[PDB]
Amino acid sequence: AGRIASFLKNAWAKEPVLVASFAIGGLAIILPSLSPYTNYAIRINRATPYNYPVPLRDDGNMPDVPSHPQDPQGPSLEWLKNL
Amino acid sequence: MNPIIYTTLIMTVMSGTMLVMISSHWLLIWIGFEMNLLAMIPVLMKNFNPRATEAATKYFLTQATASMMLMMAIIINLLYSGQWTITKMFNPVAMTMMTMALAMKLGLSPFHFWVPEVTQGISLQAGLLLLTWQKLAPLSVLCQISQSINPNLMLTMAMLSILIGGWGGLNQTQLRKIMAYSSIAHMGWMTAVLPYNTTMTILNLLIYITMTLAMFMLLIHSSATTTLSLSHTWNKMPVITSLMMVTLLSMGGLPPLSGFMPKWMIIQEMTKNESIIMPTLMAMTALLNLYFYMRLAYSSSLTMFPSTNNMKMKWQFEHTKQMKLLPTMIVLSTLVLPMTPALSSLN
Amino acid sequence: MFMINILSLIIPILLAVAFLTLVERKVLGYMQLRKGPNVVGPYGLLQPIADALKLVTKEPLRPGTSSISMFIIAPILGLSLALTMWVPLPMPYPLINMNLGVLFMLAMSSLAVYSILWSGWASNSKYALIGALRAVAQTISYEVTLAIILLSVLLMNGSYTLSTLITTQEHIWMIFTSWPLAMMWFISTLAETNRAPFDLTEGESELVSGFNVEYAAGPFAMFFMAEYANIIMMNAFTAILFLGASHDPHTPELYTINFVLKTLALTITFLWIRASYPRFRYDQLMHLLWKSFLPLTLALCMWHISLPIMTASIPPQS
Amino acid sequence: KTLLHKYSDIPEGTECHRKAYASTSIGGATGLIVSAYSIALKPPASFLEGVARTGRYTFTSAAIGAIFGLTSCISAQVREKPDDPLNYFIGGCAGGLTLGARTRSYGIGAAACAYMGLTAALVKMGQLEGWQVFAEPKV
Amino acid sequence: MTMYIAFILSTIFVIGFVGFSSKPSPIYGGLGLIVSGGVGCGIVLNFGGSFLGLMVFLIYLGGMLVVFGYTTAMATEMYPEVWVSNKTVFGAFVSGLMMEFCMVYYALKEEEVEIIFKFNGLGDWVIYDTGDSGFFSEEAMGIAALYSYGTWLVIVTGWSLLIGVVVIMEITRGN
Amino acid sequence: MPLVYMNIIMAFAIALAGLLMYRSHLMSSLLCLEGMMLSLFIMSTLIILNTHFTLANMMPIILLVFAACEAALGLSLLVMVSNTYGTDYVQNLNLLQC
Amino acid sequence: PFFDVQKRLGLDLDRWMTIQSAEQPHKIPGRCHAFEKEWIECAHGIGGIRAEKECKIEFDDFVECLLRQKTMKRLSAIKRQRDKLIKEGKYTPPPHHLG
Amino acid sequence: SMMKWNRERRRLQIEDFEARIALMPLFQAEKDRRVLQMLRENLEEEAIIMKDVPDWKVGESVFHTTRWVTPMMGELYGLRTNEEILSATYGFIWYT
Amino acid sequence: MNIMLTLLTNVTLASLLVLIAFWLPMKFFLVAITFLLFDLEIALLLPLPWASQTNNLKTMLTMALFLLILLAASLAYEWTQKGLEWAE
Amino acid sequence: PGIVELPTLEDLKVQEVKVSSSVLKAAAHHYGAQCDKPNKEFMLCRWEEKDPRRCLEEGKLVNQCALDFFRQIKRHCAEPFTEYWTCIDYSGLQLFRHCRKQQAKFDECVLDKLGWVRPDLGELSKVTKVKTDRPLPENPYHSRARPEPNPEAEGDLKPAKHGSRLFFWTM
Ligand SMILES: CCCCCCCCCCCCCCCCCC(=O)OC[C@H](COP(=O)([O-])OCC[N+](C)(C)C)OC(=O)CCCCCCCCCCCCCCCCC
Ligand SMILES: CCCCCCCCCCCCCCCCCC(=O)OC[C@H](COP(=O)(O)OCCN)OC(=O)CCCCCCCCCCCCCCCCC
Ligand SMILES: CCCCCCCCCCCCCCCCCC(=O)OC[C@H](COP(=O)(O)OCCN)OC(=O)CCCCCCCCCCCCCCCCC
Repeated sequence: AGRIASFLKNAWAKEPVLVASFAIGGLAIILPSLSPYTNYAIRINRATPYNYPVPLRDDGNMPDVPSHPQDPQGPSLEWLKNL
Repeated sequence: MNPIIYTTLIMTVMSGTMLVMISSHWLLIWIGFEMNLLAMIPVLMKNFNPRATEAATKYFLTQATASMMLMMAIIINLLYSGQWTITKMFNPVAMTMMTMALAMKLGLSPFHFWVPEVTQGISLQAGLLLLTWQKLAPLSVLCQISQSINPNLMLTMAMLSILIGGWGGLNQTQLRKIMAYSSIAHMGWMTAVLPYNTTMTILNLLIYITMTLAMFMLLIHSSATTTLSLSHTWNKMPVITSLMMVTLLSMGGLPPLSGFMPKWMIIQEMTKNESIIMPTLMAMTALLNLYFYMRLAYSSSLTMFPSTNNMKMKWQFEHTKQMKLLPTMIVLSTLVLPMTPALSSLN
Repeated sequence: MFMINILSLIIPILLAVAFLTLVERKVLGYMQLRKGPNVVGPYGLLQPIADALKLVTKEPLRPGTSSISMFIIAPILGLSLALTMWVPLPMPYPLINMNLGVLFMLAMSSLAVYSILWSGWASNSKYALIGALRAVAQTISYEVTLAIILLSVLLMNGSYTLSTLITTQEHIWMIFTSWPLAMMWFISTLAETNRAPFDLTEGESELVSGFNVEYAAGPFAMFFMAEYANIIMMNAFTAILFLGASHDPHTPELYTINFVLKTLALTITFLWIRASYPRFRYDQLMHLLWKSFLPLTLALCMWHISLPIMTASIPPQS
Repeated sequence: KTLLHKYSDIPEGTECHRKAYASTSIGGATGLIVSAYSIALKPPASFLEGVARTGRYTFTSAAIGAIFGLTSCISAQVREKPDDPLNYFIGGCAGGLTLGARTRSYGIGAAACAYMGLTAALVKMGQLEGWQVFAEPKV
Repeated sequence: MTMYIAFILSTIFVIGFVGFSSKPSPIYGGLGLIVSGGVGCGIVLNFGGSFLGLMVFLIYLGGMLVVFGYTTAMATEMYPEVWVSNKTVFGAFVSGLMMEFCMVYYALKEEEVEIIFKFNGLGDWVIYDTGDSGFFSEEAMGIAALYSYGTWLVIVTGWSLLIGVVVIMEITRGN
Repeated sequence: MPLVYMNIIMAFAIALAGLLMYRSHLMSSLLCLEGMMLSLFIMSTLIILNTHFTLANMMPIILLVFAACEAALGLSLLVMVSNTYGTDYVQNLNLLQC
Repeated sequence: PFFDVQKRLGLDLDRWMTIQSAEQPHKIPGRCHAFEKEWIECAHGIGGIRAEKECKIEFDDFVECLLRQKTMKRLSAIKRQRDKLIKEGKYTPPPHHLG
Repeated sequence: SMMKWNRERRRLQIEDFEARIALMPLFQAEKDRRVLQMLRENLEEEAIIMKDVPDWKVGESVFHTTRWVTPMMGELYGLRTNEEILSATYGFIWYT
Repeated sequence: MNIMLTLLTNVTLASLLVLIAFWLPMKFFLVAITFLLFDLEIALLLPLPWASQTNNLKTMLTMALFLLILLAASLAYEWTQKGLEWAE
Repeated sequence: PGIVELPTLEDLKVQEVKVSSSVLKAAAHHYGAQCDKPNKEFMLCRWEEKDPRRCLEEGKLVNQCALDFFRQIKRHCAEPFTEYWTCIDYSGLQLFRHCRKQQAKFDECVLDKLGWVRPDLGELSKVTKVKTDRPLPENPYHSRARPEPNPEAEGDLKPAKHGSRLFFWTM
């Protein structure tokens, strides 16, 4: 560890450039996994609608889908509102 | 070429050709062809001699346009069909474009003109890859689209291949050049039945690859490139020349040698399809292949050409190359004829 | 009334470019203890008119060993794009609202090297050939970093719609988020601009003339305006990218005032660097980017794509 | 195969003028093909030499077809038998004599009659029994 | 006029192709294709291909052909040519446009051109389709699927282009 | 088949003819090699953009990324023969006679 | 393919793009998705020989959809007859053809 | 600051888009009547123009199927004047 | 309409400005090829801004760095094996 | 190939809305949340029937139901509505973030005079169980019959009779 820490500082002396970029790429590639928000990003990305939410024929016994757009039934993105 | 870089570059050609046979998308078929082309050029330029540059330039100039012509019939077929799946072509002129484009990537018709010199210019090992591994990737496409190719166009190009390939071999000296003309003649043999039956095309491929790879890279063991140079090898290694004649006689296709495997099976299928003039002329010009095959065997082992005094030096030494997979490859390329029902396995 | 709008965009820059030569030499002189042009009119305010009325009356001498077709076209498209650059600029309301303006802007920026190419070739001189050789290769080599820098920058902004730039930059300057890109972007222009230390395109004291070659009088005029109107452009391109402003829908006047001042400040800084610094060397010119700028730009681009997904800050442009 | 239909449509032993002109066209058509290739692989001298090469190659090929079509058809008329394969042989090899005439070699002319006549006879058999050279894939 | 903008762009495309494929001096040959690349964008743009057409303006047209112009600088013939310098190139240029001119004449008369394929000489605008694209910009979201649906295409593009750099410096290594 | 499609494929056809009509300059042939991939790109784009084959917009770029890759090696090949022959003239590109 | 490694492994490599009736970004339909559905559904488990003769009506309707050819022949003769009938001055176009 | 502002703009997008989804049913009906009014005009003119042509029955199908097909614009707007053709095809592409 | 009209008028003024002032009075190749390859790879990640709005950005995420890694890797090879260091 | 019979000009005279985009988008959410009954089944008709001609009856109803909503505002706080929609147009994007104060004024008026609440975020973007009377089409694409698949291969494998049977080879 002493020589490795010496080598890393050895790098920083004779060159400050590629060590900084190697650091930048190193973090930018690892934090994606260690993230509490990347799940929100895909949830946000899918939340935005580009197409009409095609209605389905009501044959009865539809538990969760609403009948009115203001009905409480259905998915709510309130988690985005406080976000 | 650093061995690590050399190994990677061959792997890309290994990968590029493998991509063609595993792709179901027309683009992906063209995709690996371009990668395969992109990787061989440095392999051919192994010695950087001016002749090697000439060979690489000729190979690139005749193959890049074929890939460009390859893409042309893809979009035209897309234009008239709208599907990229590797299937029958639903537009005639596209496939008329297709067969010529695939063939000139290979070279059977006048398209074949690049094969002789390009083989000569590149090194003997580099000549092997171009002539025993580059014939699978175009054949992979032709096998898949064999359902609807125009029989008139394909058979004519197959006729010209064996007719031009055998005829030019007679007047050739550099063993690399006889190799190219021998390959041109055999490619017409394997692709002649391609519209009729696909299984015996692949039969010829495995059979032709084994003998061609064995006798190419055995010729590397002899370390010779000219008929006179190959002639001298009887004094040093007479076993090599004796093995040279066996595959040379197999190369012609004299029973019971395994080189008669394709020639026999091809005539059987064309006869089954009522095409009987087609095989007879196809069989006749195969005698031209045997003539320069027999001439080379004459100068190699069947007689003894004069040697040189300085060659006594070589007797005290030995080869260092380990002839990877060579010894077994003669055995299954000259004696596998009794194992003829193995055809059904390829189906 | 579209034609008057085009003229209202073409006339000012030509009047600016001629009048920018005044301040350039004069601001350079004032950081050299000089006064600059001040004897011709009030505070020299007439020199822009003098040179604009002198290189157009000087007799243009075509090279003996040259094809005048290239000798004429190379000046023309050297400048014509520099005026076309201002077409999609989102000065409050851009002239053309190209949804892919940034790519269109970079397309003509890449077209500029062609005016470098035939101009050096057509004159057919040892200085002309080598002067072209270094100039175009330097510009294309620094274009690859230009492409990456934007790719990192507008990724937070959204698409390449230059009009959206005002919307995203609405509470803080984009430089406050990507200031390591700012120095990456600003300096990378200094070569495409053919400006300060990256001056090997022309080489004042050791190459006589480079990009402009010997093209004189007529060909000189719009070759002079070629990378002079461009300077005002990528001064404005940076002034809209990072150092943004505010845009009130009921008063677009404030946006222009902020935009022109920041662009003008950037132009002065170009002149600030013009003579203050020494000149780079071509070996170091390529050394700087492919070995320092490129590896650092690549990592920063890698950081600037992950970051919106790190914090769910992807743009709503689409 | 418009030219091929042009020839084969004419019944044997009649319309000899049409059969001859069709024979010239087929012989002429292959003249351009061989001459165009010859100019390509072997670069000739200035254009007048190139067309001189082209003229010679086309002339022989047209001439071989011209006399062959004439004699192959009148033989059926004179001998009153169109079906016989010999009806093509007696003119099929005379083209070899024509080739020898334009090349000035007795040996090559006689040998060409040995070969071309046999092939011309073979072509007649091909049309009679139902031979196919480029047969469609049947099995 | 305005109604024929795709037709007029297409015929300028052909004459640009004829001029540069007739093989004038290579630096002039580049220009003959550069304008063809320039008018090629208009056809793509007019059909909704805003990104793809503009993409061709940055790479290739403003990219790789710069290297072609670069290559013709140091590795050039001592006397670069021109359509006046040689007679064959002059003849090729006239033949190409005459062939094009005779073709559009055939297209304008009966619109029943059968050569190779069966063409129709009607207006260029007919082939368009009617229908809103919503808010997604069709083309823009089509090539944005490079990283959502691209899959195999991504690695092979990366690998071949990476293999594009092992090959280059190896062949220009000087033994 | 409209006229706009025709003008592109015909441009490809004349591009194909000039490619294999090598004059005494390899660069010109390389330039005429440059024609088809652009013609292929244009021809592909009109088909794909017209028919709203959304995913197929892949291939136009995919066509260009590798069809330019031969040009990467081809130019170096051209400079290679110009480093030993000192000339891109193709008449001297016949050393492989025998 | 020659060696259909996709079927054995079960991983989709290029099948996603092979036709435009597969999944598309944000459910954007192809210009001829309806006819692709009909032709593909007509020709499955039938082979490449039977389908080319049996499922021909679907193909003919579809092959017209991509590059609409027969309908321009419909449109071209509409334009030709309309031009002829106005050149000599018999048919008067309605005002709805204009403002 | 950019992260907080960008999230607000995403909420703006769904606010903007939600209006469009409510708007679309009216537009679908408007375009449906507009497009089918025009095709009604198209074959109404077809009867008058084409009667001497020997078997040119009005409104012949081109697709063998009886299912509705999105009409090609070349016959929707095609029979109209040159101006509205130009403003429609290259209208969105050209408006800038 | 406005696009090519703007191009037309810009060309006319620039062309006039010269006419009114005309009548009235291995290393270089090597880096260029590397530029072409990097510039071409740049075309790959250009559509990234739209690609950041897909519903499976995870696959978009990892594969986008893969292009940037390979640009880094291609630079690394061209760096160490002399290469980018110019010939002497 | 047949007849392309399409509805006459008689039924294509609906009381088309004469408003512009800004006033259409100014209400939008309230119109969407108060006229969903004729919107949902008409759009469902557009998808299920896959043909514009068969949904003309629902096509006129949605336009007609728009008028009842629109003139309801006129008998109410239409003056705040006019100030709103005359401020939206001034922005080139027709964006709500620059007209929040008039957004309130329209909302506060419509909140008590009529009661149409402001649809919360994401409420409109919701699949709904719209009730309908028409039966689903038996084949929306009017697909014809299907070719009979080839007979399935079956039967236990049996050794090849007399072996390979290829020329003289046996076993
Ligand atoms: C979680 C955090 C994520 C992000 C963190 C990012 C890392 C931390 C920040 C690092 C610094 C910023 C990025 C790097 C910038 C420097 C790049 C570089 O190569 O530097 C060394 C280089 C010199 O490097 P060198 O040549 O000494 O060494 C490089 C390595 N070798 C030797 C192997 C080649 O600096 C320069 O080139 C200086 C500039 C030269 C051009 C002349 C003009 C300069 C004008 C300066 C004044 C105006 C500034 C305007 C700024 C913009 C205004 C809008
Ligand atoms: C199908 C048609 C025919 C095909 C084959 C035709 C072959 C000959 C064709 C003509 C060839 C050209 C003319 C002659 C060339 C001679 C080549 C040569 O190298 O000759 C000299 C050489 C000297 O011998 P040397 O290499 O020292 O080896 C001696 C044995 N150790 O000699 C040799 O190298 C020869 C070595 C021969 C080794 C024989 C090994 C026999 C093994 C017997 C195993 C028995 C097992 C019994 C089992 C019983 C229970 C089942
Ligand atoms: C029933 C229907 C048909 C009726 C008409 C009969 C058939 C058509 C006429 C006969 C065609 C075959 C006979 C040969 C024709 C070409 C002859 C020719 O080109 O002669 C010129 C030349 C010979 O001399 P050369 O080798 O050049 O050497 C001296 C150089 N100073 O040779 C050359 O320059 C060319 C090289 C030698 C010849 C090569 C082979 C040419 C013929 C190929 C087969 C053509 C078959 C045509 C008929 C069937 C198909 C329709």
